[PDB]
Amino acid sequence: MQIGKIIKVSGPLVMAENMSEACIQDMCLVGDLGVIGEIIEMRQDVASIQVYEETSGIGPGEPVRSTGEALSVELGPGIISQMFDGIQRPLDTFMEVTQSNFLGRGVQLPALDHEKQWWFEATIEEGTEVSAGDIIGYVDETKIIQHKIMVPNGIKGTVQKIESGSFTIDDPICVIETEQGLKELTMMQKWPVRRGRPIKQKLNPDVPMITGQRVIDTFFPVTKGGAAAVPGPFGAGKTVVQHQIAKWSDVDLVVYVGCGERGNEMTDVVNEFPELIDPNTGESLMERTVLIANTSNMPVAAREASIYTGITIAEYFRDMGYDVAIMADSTSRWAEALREMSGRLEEMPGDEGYPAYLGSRLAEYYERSGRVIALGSDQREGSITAISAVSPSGGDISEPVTQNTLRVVKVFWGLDSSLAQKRHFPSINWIQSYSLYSTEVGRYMDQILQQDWSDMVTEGMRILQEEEQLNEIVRLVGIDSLSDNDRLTLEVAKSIREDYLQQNAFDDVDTFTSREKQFNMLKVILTFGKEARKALSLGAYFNEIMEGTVAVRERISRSKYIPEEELAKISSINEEIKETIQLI
Amino acid sequence: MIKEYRTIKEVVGPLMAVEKVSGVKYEELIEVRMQNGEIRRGQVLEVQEDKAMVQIFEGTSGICLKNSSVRFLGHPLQLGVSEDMIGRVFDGLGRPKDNGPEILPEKYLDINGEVINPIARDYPDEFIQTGISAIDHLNTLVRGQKLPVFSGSGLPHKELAAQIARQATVLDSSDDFAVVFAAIGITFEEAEFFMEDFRQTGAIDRSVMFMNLANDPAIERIATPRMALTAAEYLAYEKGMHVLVIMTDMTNYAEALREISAARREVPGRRGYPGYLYTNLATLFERAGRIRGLKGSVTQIPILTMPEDDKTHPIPDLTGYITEGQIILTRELYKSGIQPPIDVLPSLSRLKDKGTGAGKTREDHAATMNQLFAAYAQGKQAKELAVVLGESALSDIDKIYAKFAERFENEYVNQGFYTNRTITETLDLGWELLAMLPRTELKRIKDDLLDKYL
Amino acid sequence: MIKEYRTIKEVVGPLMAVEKVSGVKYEELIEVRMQNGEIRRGQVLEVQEDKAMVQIFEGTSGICLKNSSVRFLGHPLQLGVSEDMIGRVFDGLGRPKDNGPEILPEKYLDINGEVINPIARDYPDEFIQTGISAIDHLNTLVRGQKLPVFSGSGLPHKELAAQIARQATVLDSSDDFAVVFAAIGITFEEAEFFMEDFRQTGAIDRSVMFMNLANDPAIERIATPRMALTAAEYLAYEKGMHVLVIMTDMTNYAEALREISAARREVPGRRGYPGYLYTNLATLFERAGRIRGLKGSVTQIPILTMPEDDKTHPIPDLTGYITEGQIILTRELYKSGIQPPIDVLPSLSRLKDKGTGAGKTREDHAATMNQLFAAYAQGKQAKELAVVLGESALSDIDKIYAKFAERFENEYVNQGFYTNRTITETLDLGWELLAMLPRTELKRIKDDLLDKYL
Ligand SMILES: Nc1ncnc2c1ncn2[C@@H]1O[C@H](COP(=O)(O)OP(=O)(O)O)[C@@H](O)[C@H]1O
Ligand SMILES: [Mg+2]
Repeated sequence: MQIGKIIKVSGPLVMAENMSEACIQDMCLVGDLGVIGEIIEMRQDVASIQVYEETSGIGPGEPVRSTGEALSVELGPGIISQMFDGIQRPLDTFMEVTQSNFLGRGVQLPALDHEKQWWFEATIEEGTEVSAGDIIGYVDETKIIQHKIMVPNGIKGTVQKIESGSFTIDDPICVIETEQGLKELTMMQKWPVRRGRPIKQKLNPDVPMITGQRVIDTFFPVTKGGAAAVPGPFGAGKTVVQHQIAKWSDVDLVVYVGCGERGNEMTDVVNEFPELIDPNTGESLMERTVLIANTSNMPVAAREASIYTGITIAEYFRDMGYDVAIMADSTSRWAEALREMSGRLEEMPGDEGYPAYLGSRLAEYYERSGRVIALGSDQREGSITAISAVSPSGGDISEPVTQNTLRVVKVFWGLDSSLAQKRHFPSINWIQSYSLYSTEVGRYMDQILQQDWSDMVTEGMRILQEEEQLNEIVRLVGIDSLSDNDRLTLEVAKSIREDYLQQNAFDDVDTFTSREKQFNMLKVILTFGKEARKALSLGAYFNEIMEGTVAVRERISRSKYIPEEELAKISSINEEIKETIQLI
Repeated sequence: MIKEYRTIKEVVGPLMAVEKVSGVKYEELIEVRMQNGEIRRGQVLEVQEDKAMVQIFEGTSGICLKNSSVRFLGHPLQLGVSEDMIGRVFDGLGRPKDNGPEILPEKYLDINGEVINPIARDYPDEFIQTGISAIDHLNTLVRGQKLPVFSGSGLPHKELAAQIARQATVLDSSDDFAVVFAAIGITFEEAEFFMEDFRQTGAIDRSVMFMNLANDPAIERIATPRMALTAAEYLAYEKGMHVLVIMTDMTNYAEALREISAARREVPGRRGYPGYLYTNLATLFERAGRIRGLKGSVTQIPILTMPEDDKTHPIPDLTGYITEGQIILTRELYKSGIQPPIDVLPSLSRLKDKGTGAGKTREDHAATMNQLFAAYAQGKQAKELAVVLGESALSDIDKIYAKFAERFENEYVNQGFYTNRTITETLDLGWELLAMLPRTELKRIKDDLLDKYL
Repeated sequence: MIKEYRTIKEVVGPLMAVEKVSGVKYEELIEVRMQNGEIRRGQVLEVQEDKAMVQIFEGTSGICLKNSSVRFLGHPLQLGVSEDMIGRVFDGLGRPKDNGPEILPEKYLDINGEVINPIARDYPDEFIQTGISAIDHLNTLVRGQKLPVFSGSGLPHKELAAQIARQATVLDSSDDFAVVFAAIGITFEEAEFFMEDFRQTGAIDRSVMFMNLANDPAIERIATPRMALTAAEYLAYEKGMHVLVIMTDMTNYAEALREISAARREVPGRRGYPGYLYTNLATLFERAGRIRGLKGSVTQIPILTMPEDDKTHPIPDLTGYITEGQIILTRELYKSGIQPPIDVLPSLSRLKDKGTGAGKTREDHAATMNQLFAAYAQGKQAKELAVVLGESALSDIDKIYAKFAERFENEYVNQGFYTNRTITETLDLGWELLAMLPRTELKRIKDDLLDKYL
């Protein structure tokens, strides 16, 4: 076989000659160590290679062997509850094999365990004609998640032989009689990460995800198969928001991608998730989660690979008929990696140094997410919800990565430093943030709750918007110059922010809020407003109302800590509000 | 005839270099046969001696250099035009997307088209009633005009464009606009909005779609508009149809144009965009109007999202230098629940004068427009004064204009995305707003009109 | 086999070119022997074929291309480690500068170190009683945490640095911190201040110091943090010590990085700083933490001066994006004679969750942490408008907040540069620092600790 030879080493960019048979996007082993690299450019016999490992100590003369295949992932039983590299390498197995607490290089490791035995339960009869996407059986990878064995893309024929039993992911378990001849199947399939897995068609994401976060699910909701961006300054709460979503969302599987961030943050996830148990089912968080970690001091090029590895794995379970949520923290480091290779390739900027194709790369990523119809005769439904964090410099969201993201996504959670400085968490700016799903979510919520919830969200938002306008007047003239109605509006606005919007993620109860609890909580806050509005019209002053409602408003301020199994203690406030104010 | 070359020299991103060729012409369409049998097309960017530089629409991903050939078809990129295009949906390169039959083309037309002789041009005179007061009255659209919408990310430019194509009509006999839609790097949901709207109104049966989405190649976005405009001019000047062209997003077109110029390592202009950005967009937007002795027309309504909501950005700025006015949406009005959120102060129509007046619309059209505009500008200045300073600082005449601008936005501009106002209803509504102002301050309306109307 | 090439092809500014080489690797360390006996260190930036582009630390001034020798060492920039580094003072490249017995290093280690496997990492949760209540309560430090101090020129961050070094230690443990100090690109008199302080307190007898001066080569200023961290990870992960690393000034490090970047003709990013500033700084701050099954730890406290007191500047901004919190020093507080001038509002700690309630104080003062945050916020908003304008909105609900600030910055936050207080004392003073606010004002979940002490 043809063996190339390095002629140029410059950072993560390596060029090698004697590779005329090499192809674009193909993978190749670079140098003596055999580090992992991908060909991105090629001029005659010499190919430009993007290395996803450290290239220090490597020079010209060393061999380069092309694998003949693109950057791919191993998809099969044993992929869930695993923490992978940027290029899908088991960090736990890496620690065991290399016998080191540090990350070396040039060490090849399969993504899955090809020795472990799995029980394959056949669910299709012989003599049945199948194509791409069709289920031939499943594996109980976890007690909840069934790993459905699907026919790979490009396979088309009749099922000749199939039988249930204990196999590995290498052993043939099914025989397909095709036109080209006979093809035997396994429980594992490989797929290129830069190519999105085929679907029948895309669908409209109209079903709201229950994130458990009140500010999100109420005012700026994201749907199953939707995309949300979280731009903000450092320490605003970007990583915390994605953590809360990855642990509370009503989603089948969670793919968390640690892209160029802190190592302790991935350590915190892989340690606590196995300890967080779902009382209804009993499974831990880690049994529905796949981890991909490439920290900031890990190879920069592998930041890009960590993104494509994560989204492809998400697509794989999406095709099974599962709802999947993928977190990207942070996507700014991805763009930085593109900028790094851009300068190495002697390319042309670009905004702020980024490559000119940055917008295309981003747009192609989010378009791979969404609610779709997976391939197969049954036309099963799958979806990928993309939650991405963006890290602007100085919080300035007019930089390329944020702008190019906001043009393809419909949800925008803009974090604010002044809110974080007031310990107002989450730090979402209710004035500037938005969700273009709010209208469709509104009629969904009205339909499933059988309440005028959409009107409630609009009214609560109007008060917040009217607050800002009133806050302009209090800056020029004293607060004591306002009417009782405006003084009331400010107090209701205070209740919206402090009792509903403010939500500590480190509190046992306040960390999550069910849809039913969100309704009762918002209704109570809005009930006080309407009843106090009636009192003013019936002669009562503003001060007299406030002084005689200290106790009931105190129940309101603590209604966020009310246990989920006793939500009736929240709705009883509505009665107390009417009774106490009527006494005034 | 022509032959295929196995002399590919290098593959660098969207660019390919071929050596040892002959008879290769500038902007010639090529085909790339890969080793797996897959076919990709492209056009020549530069040719010299035995070499040729081409751009590849679908990209160069997965291409093996040694076992791939390149065909030179001996002609530029063309479109098979037919009247059977109507009711069909095509992709970015003009190929069927609706799983229908292959169109039997009447002819093949170079998608760059040709420039209309200024003498042969017929000046756009015919007032188009879009039903939107902020347009029909203040920024009047005329048949054959290029009137774009300047929007931003998150703003309802889709709803606005859909409303126009659904309500646009001349006051004469013809009530038939043929809609040529060109999707450029837009998302699936944005694409589905137009699809569902065209399907429910039945406009899908009399429209032509050229769809290039966000998952589609970016370089295809350069050919997509020319594909649509060639179809537009064909149905208009050879079939006599009144064509309405909707294009979005125009910003995505410039980004693709910037990718090629960056890959070719050209000398950038302002903010990295090519020096020929103005001229390149001009070859698109100038493709509109009427022709003497010919019925039918081409009316363009391009859509672009202003980066960082900045009008001074090269993409909206150079567009304004090309197009005949612009309809601008702002976030301040969208947050105020104004539908459509049109800010008329930076808005413009360069063909409104000779499209309105007596005989077309009504005699008071020009006067009411200038008076409403000036008063609105004065009121907005008064509201800003009420923001930085107190309400007490405002004079009695300041509060009146400030309240005028407030009701002007709430009742006049804000009409709804599904409400169709007639031109008479608009002009009558204009007088009811001017009634809020003192008669002495109406210094843009002569006594003749001032006595006749309220 | 010792390698040395005696023919230099090309010298363009600070860059060099050596031909006819083989076996030369990327980032390889080299030495150039001048004709006057001088030896200069260099670094291989890039290698093509039989050529190697290298950069010399001390510059290429006075270098001949025929009468010089370039020795390729066959290894990157290293550090000589040993048991006898404690009590010694080193260079920016690890060379002795205290004129004591030169040490024979056990081995040489790559100053780039290696990336800790995130699975092998041990999350920091052991509380460090720095003594400073502004830190200990509200922005709590933990062993293994990277917590920097953001200051400005003229502010006492050097006094705060020495203070923390003096009095910081772990509770209920015999563990004593081994301090690795790294001076980066500072003047002689600045460096002499630390040398003097470490000797008087006797801190030198338990420390390793890497002194890099301002007129030292820019590459050496860049190498200094990696030299110190390699020594830190050595003493921790091989000797089992709990190492406290202190670096200053990081602003100088960034400026040196910017100079080197321009010399290599790299296109500047935001505000003229390199595109890899985030990545580069991340290869330093991520070196902190703990490891499973290994005794010892690495704690970092970076120090930097914010240019023009601007926090949005690339240097403190990208630092804030990497590190686990930040300690802010403002002139407004320092003008009030406050030492340390710590502003708790822009300050933060990301690892204060497991540090609190475990080492201290079972929610005794872990709980009030979010109150003093939220109460001082309104206490500042009140004090802002009540000072410039008249009577506050309330003397019980709005001016009561003003009472809880002035003294709780002159006392609660004051402390002292050579003054040390225990955490118990801090939680003691803290309950007394609420002076004076009634039980109506403390809106916390508990009524228990409101009764135990005043
Ligand atoms: N929802 C929340 N509840 C409580 N504290 C929060 C919340 N979000 C952020 N914080 C606090 O703010 C800090 C910033 O967290 P992080 O998400 O890491 O910031 P970013 O990701 O924006 O850099 C954390 O240390 C945490 O203590
Ligand atoms: Mg973070």
